[PDB]
Amino acid sequence: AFAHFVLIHTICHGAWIWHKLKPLLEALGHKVTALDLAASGVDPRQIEEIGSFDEYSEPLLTFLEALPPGEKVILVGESCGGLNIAIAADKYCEKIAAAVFHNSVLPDTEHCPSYVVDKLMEVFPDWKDTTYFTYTKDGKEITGLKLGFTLLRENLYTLCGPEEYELAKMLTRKGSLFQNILAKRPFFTKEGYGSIKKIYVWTDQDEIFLPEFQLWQIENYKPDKVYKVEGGDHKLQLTKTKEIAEILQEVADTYN
Repeated sequence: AFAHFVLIHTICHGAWIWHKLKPLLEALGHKVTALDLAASGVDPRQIEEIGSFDEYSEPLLTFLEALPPGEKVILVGESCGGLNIAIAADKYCEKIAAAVFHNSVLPDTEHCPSYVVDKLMEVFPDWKDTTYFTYTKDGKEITGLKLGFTLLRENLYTLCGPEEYELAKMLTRKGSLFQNILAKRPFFTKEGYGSIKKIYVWTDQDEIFLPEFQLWQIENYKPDKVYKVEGGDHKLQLTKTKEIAEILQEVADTYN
């Protein structure tokens, strides 16, 4: 079967991390949309204009709103992208055939929206040469960050080529986890987000979303299906592009 995949990047990244996976999925016959979220990739906004993870998710929400009745997509979110999936699923669950988490955070419905992020910051507290700043938006102080080049090299793009790591130094932009905003956000709902099919893809070789964090998430909120990719790194759509496309073909064949 063929599906319409909507690939969702993580904070500080853009559609560009999917540049190897998107042609591979199209060569299997799939339709693929790779979005730039707010203030991400070549989106015109700067991060200081964005006051929450929900505002950050506007390109994804606008995309789903534009789908005609009856058209369903499979959302694919990497790293912090699981939070965009959860926000989207609480507004457009009828339009989501399934959600695939790719070395991704997996929010739940029983604890606050920041819960899994608070746990990630406990398991991985040192983001090395990453710099931080603050800005004010809608009466709240938001902590912005710019991913450090050594963190990018060693923990996110560990086994990626020098030309792939070069794209990350050139294209990663200022972003935010909006952690304190997620902590006061209304919980994700059981009827929206809780109802969607959730496929969790990961590798135990991920150097930032470590096995203790990812196995903790799998135990916290049981996925419908789990795929473990052997080897690779945190950016599996770059180091294991073929294996991710094979898993996504199986999801397209299982969930519609």
